[PDB]
Amino acid sequence: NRHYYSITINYRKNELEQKMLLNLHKKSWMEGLTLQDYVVKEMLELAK
Amino acid sequence: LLKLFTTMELMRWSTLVEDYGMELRKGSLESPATDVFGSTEEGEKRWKDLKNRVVEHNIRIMAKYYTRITMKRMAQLLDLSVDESEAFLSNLVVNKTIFAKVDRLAGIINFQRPKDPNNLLNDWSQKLNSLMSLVNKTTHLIAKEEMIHNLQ
Repeated sequence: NRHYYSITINYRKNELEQKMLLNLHKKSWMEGLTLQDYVVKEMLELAK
Repeated sequence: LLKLFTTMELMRWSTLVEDYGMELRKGSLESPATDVFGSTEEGEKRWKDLKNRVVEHNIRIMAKYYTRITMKRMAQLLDLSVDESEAFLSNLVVNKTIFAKVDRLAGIINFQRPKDPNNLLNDWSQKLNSLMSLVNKTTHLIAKEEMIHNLQ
């Protein structure tokens, strides 16, 4: 702190980019194409 | 010889008697056909091994195939009758590595050998294949539809 201090850094919005990053993220992770898996028969024994 | 081995499809024993008993009289080489077929004390044991070949020629493809056929129909498509079926199929159920299925109950058999321990691969095959083909249906049918409207 001898002649130093940190500064404010916000992670600001990009309206050109934020909703489409959200589009990428969500709509590529919710089943990818959203039509794929809608494992199952051995997790029976695993869960019991 | 090779045609008796590629997919094998059935065989008639008497057509084999024709094709490989006219070779025991027709001569170009004559000594190997003697040693295998023309001989008696060992060549006739090799005729018995040829009978093993024709019946295993039956049994290999009939272990590949024939789910829900009957039995007299089975023996007449074996080209060997029902008592010959019990002989010729007992001496290859002693092979004890092919699982088959017969019943009597009047003289009628059935099939589907493992008694279907499956509700799993139904889901696997059916749903994973069909659903992933359907998610391909978008990615390439709308691709070709956009292609045919690029060229329109």
